[PDB]
Amino acid sequence: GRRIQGQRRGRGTSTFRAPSHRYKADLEHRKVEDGDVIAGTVVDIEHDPARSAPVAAVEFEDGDRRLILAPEGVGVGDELQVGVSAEIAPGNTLPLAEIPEGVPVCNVESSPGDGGKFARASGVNAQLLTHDRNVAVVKLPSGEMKRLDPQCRATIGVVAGGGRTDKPFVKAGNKHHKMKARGTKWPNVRGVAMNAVDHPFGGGGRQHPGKPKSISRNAPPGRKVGDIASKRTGRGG
RNA sequence: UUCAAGGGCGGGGAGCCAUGUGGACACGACCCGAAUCCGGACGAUCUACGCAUGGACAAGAUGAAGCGUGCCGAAAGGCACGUGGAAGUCUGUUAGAGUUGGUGUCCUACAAUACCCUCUCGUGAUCUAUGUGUAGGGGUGAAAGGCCCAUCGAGUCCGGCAACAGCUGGUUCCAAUCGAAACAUGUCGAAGCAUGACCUCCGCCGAGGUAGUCUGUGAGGUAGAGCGACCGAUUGGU
RNA sequence: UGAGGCGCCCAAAAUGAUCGGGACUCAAAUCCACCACCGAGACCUGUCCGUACCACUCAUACUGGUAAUCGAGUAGAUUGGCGCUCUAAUUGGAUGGAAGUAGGGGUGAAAACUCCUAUGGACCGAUUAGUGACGAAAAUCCUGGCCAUAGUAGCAGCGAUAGUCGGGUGAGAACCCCGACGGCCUAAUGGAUAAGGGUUCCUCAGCACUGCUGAUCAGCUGAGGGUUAGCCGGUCCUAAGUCAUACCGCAACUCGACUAUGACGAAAUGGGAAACGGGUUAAUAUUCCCGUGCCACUAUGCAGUGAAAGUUGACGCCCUGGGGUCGAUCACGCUGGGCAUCGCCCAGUCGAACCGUCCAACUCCGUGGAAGCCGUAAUGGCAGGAAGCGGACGAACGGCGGCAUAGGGAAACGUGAUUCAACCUGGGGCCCAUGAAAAGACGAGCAUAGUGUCCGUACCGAGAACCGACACAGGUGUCCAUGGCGGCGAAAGCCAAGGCCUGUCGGGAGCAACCAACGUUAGGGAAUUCGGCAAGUUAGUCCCGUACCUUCGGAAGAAGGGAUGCCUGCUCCGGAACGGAGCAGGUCGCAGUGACUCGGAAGCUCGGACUGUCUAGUAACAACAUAGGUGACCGCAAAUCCGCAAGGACUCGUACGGUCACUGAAUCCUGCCCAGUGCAGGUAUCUGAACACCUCGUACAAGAGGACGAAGGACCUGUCAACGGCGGGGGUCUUAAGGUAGCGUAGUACCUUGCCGCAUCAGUAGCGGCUUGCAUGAAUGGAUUAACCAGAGCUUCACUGUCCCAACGUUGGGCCCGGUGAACUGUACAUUCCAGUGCGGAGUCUGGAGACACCCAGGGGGAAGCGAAGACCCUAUGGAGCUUUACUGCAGGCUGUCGCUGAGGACUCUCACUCCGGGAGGAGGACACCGAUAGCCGGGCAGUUUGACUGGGGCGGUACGCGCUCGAAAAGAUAUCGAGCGCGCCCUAUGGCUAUCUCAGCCGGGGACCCGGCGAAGAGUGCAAGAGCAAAAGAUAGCUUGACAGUGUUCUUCCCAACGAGGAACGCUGACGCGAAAGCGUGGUCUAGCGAACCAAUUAGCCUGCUUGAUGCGGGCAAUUGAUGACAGAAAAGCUACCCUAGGGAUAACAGAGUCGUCACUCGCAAGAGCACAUAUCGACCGAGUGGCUUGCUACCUCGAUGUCGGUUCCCUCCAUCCUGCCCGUGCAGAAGCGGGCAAGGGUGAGGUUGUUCGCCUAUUAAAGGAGGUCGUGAGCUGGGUUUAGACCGUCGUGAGACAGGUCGGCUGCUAUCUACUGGGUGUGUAGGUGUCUGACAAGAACGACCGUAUAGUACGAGAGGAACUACGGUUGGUGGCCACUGGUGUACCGGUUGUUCGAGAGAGCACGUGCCGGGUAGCCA
Ligand SMILES: NC[C@H](Cl)[C@@H](O)c1cnc(N)[nH]1
Ligand SMILES: [Cl-]
Ligand SMILES: [Cl-]
Ligand SMILES: [Cl-]
Ligand SMILES: [Cl-]
Ligand SMILES: [K+]
Ligand SMILES: [Mg+2]
Ligand SMILES: [Mg+2]
Ligand SMILES: [Mg+2]
Ligand SMILES: [Mg+2]
Ligand SMILES: [Mg+2]
Ligand SMILES: [Mg+2]
Ligand SMILES: [Mg+2]
Ligand SMILES: [Mg+2]
Ligand SMILES: [Mg+2]
Ligand SMILES: [Mg+2]
Ligand SMILES: [Mg+2]
Ligand SMILES: [Mg+2]
Ligand SMILES: [Mg+2]
Ligand SMILES: [Mg+2]
Ligand SMILES: [Mg+2]
Ligand SMILES: [Mg+2]
Ligand SMILES: [Mg+2]
Ligand SMILES: [Mg+2]
Ligand SMILES: [Mg+2]
Ligand SMILES: [Mg+2]
Ligand SMILES: [Mg+2]
Ligand SMILES: [Mg+2]
Ligand SMILES: [Mg+2]
Ligand SMILES: [Mg+2]
Ligand SMILES: [Mg+2]
Ligand SMILES: [Mg+2]
Ligand SMILES: [Mg+2]
Ligand SMILES: [Mg+2]
Ligand SMILES: [Mg+2]
Ligand SMILES: [Mg+2]
Ligand SMILES: [Mg+2]
Ligand SMILES: [Mg+2]
Ligand SMILES: [Mg+2]
Ligand SMILES: [Mg+2]
Ligand SMILES: [Mg+2]
Ligand SMILES: [Mg+2]
Ligand SMILES: [Mg+2]
Ligand SMILES: [Mg+2]
Ligand SMILES: [Mg+2]
Ligand SMILES: [Mg+2]
Ligand SMILES: [Mg+2]
Ligand SMILES: [Mg+2]
Ligand SMILES: [Mg+2]
Ligand SMILES: [Mg+2]
Ligand SMILES: [Mg+2]
Ligand SMILES: [Mg+2]
Ligand SMILES: [Mg+2]
Ligand SMILES: [Mg+2]
Ligand SMILES: [Mg+2]
Ligand SMILES: [Mg+2]
Ligand SMILES: [Mg+2]
Ligand SMILES: [Mg+2]
Ligand SMILES: [Mg+2]
Ligand SMILES: [Mg+2]
Ligand SMILES: [Mg+2]
Ligand SMILES: [Mg+2]
Ligand SMILES: [Mg+2]
Ligand SMILES: [Mg+2]
Ligand SMILES: [Mg+2]
Ligand SMILES: [Mg+2]
Ligand SMILES: [Mg+2]
Ligand SMILES: [Mg+2]
Ligand SMILES: [Mg+2]
Ligand SMILES: [Mg+2]
Ligand SMILES: [Mg+2]
Ligand SMILES: [Mg+2]
Ligand SMILES: [Mg+2]
Ligand SMILES: [Mg+2]
Ligand SMILES: [Mg+2]
Ligand SMILES: [Mg+2]
Ligand SMILES: [Mg+2]
Ligand code: NA
Ligand code: NA
Ligand code: NA
Ligand code: NA
Ligand code: NA
Ligand code: NA
Ligand code: NA
Ligand code: NA
Ligand code: NA
Ligand code: NA
Ligand code: NA
Ligand code: NA
Ligand code: NA
Ligand code: NA
Ligand code: NA
Ligand code: NA
Ligand code: NA
Ligand code: NA
Ligand code: NA
Ligand code: NA
Ligand code: NA
Ligand code: NA
Ligand code: NA
Ligand code: NA
Ligand code: NA
Ligand code: NA
Ligand code: NA
Ligand code: NA
Ligand code: NA
Ligand code: NA
Ligand code: NA
Ligand code: NA
Ligand code: NA
Repeated sequence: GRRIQGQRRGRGTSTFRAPSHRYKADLEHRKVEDGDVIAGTVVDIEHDPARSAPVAAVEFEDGDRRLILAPEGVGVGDELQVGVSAEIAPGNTLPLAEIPEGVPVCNVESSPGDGGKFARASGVNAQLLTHDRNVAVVKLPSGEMKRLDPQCRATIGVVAGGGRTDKPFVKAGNKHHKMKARGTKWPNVRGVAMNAVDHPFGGGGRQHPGKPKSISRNAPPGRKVGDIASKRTGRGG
């Protein structure tokens, strides 16, 4: 047979890459010596081509000009602060330790100082639940309880652009334009619509998969397709 | 080998070398003949998909939201007219792109995919130039096994290479003698082999031989016949 | 009355009859005898040759002899010889002419040798012994040359049909030049360029080459010449991205990812310092020249201390206002031209870069002070301050002044305006889409001077300069989109400017047939056809008006109805237009969107929701995509994926993510099943590898066992919007459940043209209903559904040459002439036709018939025409792509163990190692990673296998190893998918010996038992069948283990006749059993019951292992057991319609051929019925046949191809006759029939469903017969069906994929050499002429059929009803001819009229070969 589409992807050819050269900024938390004296003013609100959501242009006291993962409720003129003794309001960034429980937070770090990893897409937010000297339980948007280092910095508020998924693309053209700004090959041809040579589900005189769709985790690339290690399938039960 | 017996192999000196020649096996193996498989290279001037930077789309039609004015109403709002100018929107040989029917013309062509009429799209998932990326069990693919320079169910070039075939074709001077087998046994064997039958040639042996007939001593159950002779069929009558 | 001979009836086939033909009758037939002849290479005979043998001989040299008992031959074995090359030895020829070549003479059976003449002009032989790239008719053989083809095809076809008359030059002119007339091109056939080409550019001189003809011309040939830059490009900058170096990897590199650095990366078309005007050359030109201007740098001088913040470069899509130049147009003036019925029409009326100046818009400031005003095309603005007023900043490639008594013009050398490309400047809207960067510039003055190198620059830029082998009808980017009329228009049509007559061969025929494009056709109007394919109809604009349905958008231009020009005078909107909307009156035509441009409309059903995608080159579709729905994986040191590694994509991303899949808009919905399979989770117990550990073993080791036990598995649970399933039976069973909503004869329904209805004259169609559904059904998605569609089917109106049924015309060919000039094809011969024969499909064989030769044109009957080593089918121990629970392996994932790896069966720590963090430092941490190994999963990938037999192959079967009877032809041998049927064991006795004994069955006496008799065998003997057996081979009893060990002979296996294992018969040696003994026992009475090498285990003795001894553990001689049943032994599954190759007519489909069971038809007998009556009519059983249409069988012909079914068109035939003519019978009154005979002249038609043939149906008819010609007819047509590649549905399958199921789409090559015929000529023969005839023969259907009237309301008949002979009139079909008449044509002609151009008028051109409309002569036609 020939290599399946999932294998072509790995090669990182043009068709599969993201238009990085068009992307604006690698939104990461600032590196403050300590103290927390660092603050800045929201100079503008831009569209982030990589996340289909707003990103705030900020200018810091030390001259530094950098874009940022803007949560909802931030506008031009607003003063944002970053540091251990930063104020407890939307747009400000401080370790989960200095953050009062029950307060929605976004752009949470995994390892303190990594710049933020969790909850960064439109509308989402984590949820600081439990405190400690060692751990700070945070409920990620997927609903998982993530035990974290209290030193992990995070931003107060829900990520801006909420509700994006509510309106349907309606037409292929709209999907086309979105897809064109991501690292994804689109449209999608169904495996069952290909030839035996092209995909494990290909072939036949009619369209249906050969074997059952649920594939073992141990399956090799070229075969791992369909329902990957499904714990169950369907809706009933 | 063997208590034993019986068997196997060997034994009363002919070889070695050379030259010519018959035949066998390995090798290209009398010659040509095809689809492969493998290696290293050369191709994205075609084309597929992506990217960068540019360019293109007469004219008309329909008239979304929003806004306005007016009437009605306590309000909510509603109705009318106007404004507005949305759309993978419509008409359109604008440019440009595509390719449905004619199964027309052509079919040693104008052309190794052409001509004419017809037909579809024509502000978008649009078309297009140039630059640029992806390379061969690998790309690319809105998927047809499509496309990757007239080459694709695995490109092209050279090499491995004089690939192998039990399959088709061909294998060049004269004469004299003998003269088949198209069968048997085994065979992944039945389009092939080996071993026999049969053809030929050579050396050896040394007096018989037997294609015909008659007679003698034997073998035999086919034709025919018959079945109160077995066997099994198969009519009727007192 | 019996028998015999010969004949007769029975007796039907397709191009032209036959005994080979003629033809034959007291035979030239037949039968019985006879006589004589002809007739082979046989037989006889003369001579010769070869071969064999004999005598003589050294001899195979001579000579003599023998052959009645020698003389054919494919494959093949054997042997003597001819010829070629070069070597050697011996020996010769040649300039007094070698070799070769051409023609000719002689020898040899022959290969071949040799001579003569001519040519040639320098080499050439012989004998012997050697040598070898040593002998050709063939291979779709190779290379070269050449003939026919043939003076043939092409040099016509394209919406660009282009020329003509004069003249010039010249040896020569249709096409080279000049003038005129006439045309063509308008986003191109014009102008400027990119790539690419590369000198093609210009000049001179030429024509051997090239140029579709010619050429004096040329992109050709030769020689010269030609490209000038500070201000156009490059150059510089950076883009997607590329490379180089370092680092790292790799066995290694010219390899490889990341991270650094550097460099590269844009000539039309990214960014960017600066040039305009005129002039000039044969050829350059923002480059040269004249004039004027500008930029950068540097130097000097003055100014300036500012100088880096910021601005710029610098940016998406849609709508839109304002500013505004060119252009165009309008008014008017001037200059020049044109026209001449008028007073119109055309051209010009010029003038840059640059310098200076002006400024709308936006932004802002002051003033002011709106509580409702301001403002816009629109949105909008405001007490947070609206209008107004003043002001700051601030635009054009624009205005204005200079530039400029510069330039340019023959001259005048204008002025206003409107609409306004360019250019400038604003406002609004959209994004699940956010629309480069860097260099540079600005910021930041002025004078004067100096410098400004290097590379490109010609020309083409395309129906001749590029790519496509070509001067190729193809392909190929940019700018000119503002030239006039027209009109909505960058549309058509017409015309400027500019270009061209080079989409480059001509001349001639009223110019025939035929073909390509096309115009028009009366009446009818889809009757055509698979199907309205093709064509046609409709059309522009305004007014009125508009259904079902609908997702409320749409449907919709629904449909339907009306209007439409010109002229005169006006109104309204607007600032106005040379803008738009209307009014009144007048008025012409057949026609006013007058041409051109320019929808045909309506309805039902199927499918996919829609726009979109696709098989470059037969599929555009229902297929892919899509939004939408759904499930799965993953918290990022992730899931998924790429790399060998170093590393990488996703990712400048983070669950509202992105990966992996299914379904495929909206709406209503989406049932039941977890047994199998998959995936996932759990798990007491069971199973589960290696290391380590324990035991045995070994002075060690191999090795054997044990304990512990991971993932995995067993087991359990979860899960179907996972793969998939949703029946049989009865009022449960397989295997989990047992089909719910819906839909249903479906693109799924075999039966099937289902039934009913609608519709039609008629409807395998279509729609609706029913529906038991061969074999519908829910995200393998079910149902429904508006809109959409080059998608499939059907209906109606309209339309029409699709048809009835064809005609005429137009243009280009075609035909003739000049010039140019191929190809395909060719074993040979060839004037054939009818029959026959033959490998069964002959121009060539056989018999006849016909046939004088050559040539022109034609349409293609035949050469199983030409073209392609058949795609179909089978075969090959062929190939490839694909699949899987085929075989074997390889990646990869999971898991244990070892190493890295450290301190203190569960736990702490830090110090390696990893990651985060700039770092301090944090997280993690002996784990992870990495290296190694083990177990599991593992078509992700690789190599392969997947047998043979066979009335082809497959399915089935096994005639694949064995035994018996028969087949089998009285020895032996003997085939078939031949007939009957068996064996793959069983038995410790069912073996062995001995003793005693005789059985089946029947009878008689007291189905057990006892007694007698008859009883050669029918019993019994393990199991087929055949055979053997009676004091036994059977029965009973007793005893016994010979079913023993060893080694042979012979036969068999395998006749003859080689071959293994196996088997048997018969010995010997040893040991035994039984018997008095002879003797019997080498298993079972005989013929079936069986298996090699390698390896293991097993039995007993011995041989043996590398200097040597001991021990362990090995190697071996002999034999037993373990299986290969495909049974003389491989370890082994499938699909291909995506296919590929080698071959086969060794083998299937189609056609032919044989057969004829089948089928069609007939006959013999005649039961029976027909009210009686076999035979008017019907007709069984049985029996005998004919045909070659069906079907089947066979495997002869072709696989280096004989093109399919159906249809069509055109021709001939058969008769078994449907009609028509003439007859016979009748259950014949008549009329109408029924049955039969002769008879093939003619006729046998039109339509509805269906691809159909067939068949069903309708209405007409005299009747609407059947069949043959390769199931006649594809070098004739068509292409609906079968049967390629795409796709769907049902069924089947794990799957690829399949189907003798359905469905949508899906290509039709060739220039005719021969032959054949239709027609036309030229010659020869008969043997200079003119005119007229004859008639051997040949062709015809030239005529076939019907209706009507009189006969006649007659004959006949109760009546109803109702004939004929004959005579007439017409119709239909066929045929031949003709055009007065009717009709068509009529691009002859005349008129009307639209647009445009020539100024108007007059008169004309174009609008495709007439713009359109109306009329239409001749001719040709129906
Ligand atoms: N294939 C098995 C062989 Cl032929 C075996 O039977 C045998 C017999 N003789 C042999 N030499 N080999
Ligand atoms: Cl998305
Ligand atoms: Cl000889
Ligand atoms: Cl240039
Ligand atoms: Cl505005
Ligand atoms: K064939
Ligand atoms: Mg990031
Ligand atoms: Mg992309
Ligand atoms: Mg899809
Ligand atoms: Mg497919
Ligand atoms: Mg596969
Ligand atoms: Mg499907
Ligand atoms: Mg499916
Ligand atoms: Mg390219
Ligand atoms: Mg409007
Ligand atoms: Mg559109
Ligand atoms: Mg259109
Ligand atoms: Mg490109
Ligand atoms: Mg396919
Ligand atoms: Mg010979
Ligand atoms: Mg001889
Ligand atoms: Mg007999
Ligand atoms: Mg002979
Ligand atoms: Mg000599
Ligand atoms: Mg030969
Ligand atoms: Mg010819
Ligand atoms: Mg013309
Ligand atoms: Mg030159
Ligand atoms: Mg020239
Ligand atoms: Mg000249
Ligand atoms: Mg550069
Ligand atoms: Mg540029
Ligand atoms: Mg020039
Ligand atoms: Mg030039
Ligand atoms: Mg030309
Ligand atoms: Mg007509
Ligand atoms: Mg019809
Ligand atoms: Mg018909
Ligand atoms: Mg049509
Ligand atoms: Mg007005
Ligand atoms: Mg249907
Ligand atoms: Mg569609
Ligand atoms: Mg195609
Ligand atoms: Mg299409
Ligand atoms: Mg097509
Ligand atoms: Mg689909
Ligand atoms: Mg989806
Ligand atoms: Mg989805
Ligand atoms: Mg029906
Ligand atoms: Mg379901
Ligand atoms: Mg072949
Ligand atoms: Mg096949
Ligand atoms: Mg294969
Ligand atoms: Mg790191
Ligand atoms: Mg495989
Ligand atoms: Mg191999
Ligand atoms: Mg076979
Ligand atoms: Mg015998
Ligand atoms: Mg015996
Ligand atoms: Mg073995
Ligand atoms: Mg054993
Ligand atoms: Mg065998
Ligand atoms: Mg055998
Ligand atoms: Mg083949
Ligand atoms: Mg045959
Ligand atoms: Mg033929
Ligand atoms: Mg007759
Ligand atoms: Mg006749
Ligand atoms: Mg036929
Ligand atoms: Mg016929
Ligand atoms: Mg034919
Ligand atoms: Mg044909
Ligand atoms: Mg032809
Ligand atoms: Mg067809
Ligand atoms: Mg069809
Ligand atoms: Mg079809
Ligand atoms: Mg004309
Ligand atoms: Na499939
Ligand atoms: Na191979
Ligand atoms: Na390319
Ligand atoms: Na509105
Ligand atoms: Na076309
Ligand atoms: Na390859
Ligand atoms: Na090779
Ligand atoms: Na081979
Ligand atoms: Na044979
Ligand atoms: Na054989
Ligand atoms: Na063979
Ligand atoms: Na004798
Ligand atoms: Na007999
Ligand atoms: Na011979
Ligand atoms: Na105009
Ligand atoms: Na010419
Ligand atoms: Na569209
Ligand atoms: Na289950
Ligand atoms: Na299950
Ligand atoms: Na089902
Ligand atoms: Na479409
Ligand atoms: Na016509
Ligand atoms: Na012909
Ligand atoms: Na293949
Ligand atoms: Na096999
Ligand atoms: Na034997
Ligand atoms: Na017959
Ligand atoms: Na042939
Ligand atoms: Na036909
Ligand atoms: Na007749
Ligand atoms: Na035929
Ligand atoms: Na046909
Ligand atoms: Na054809």
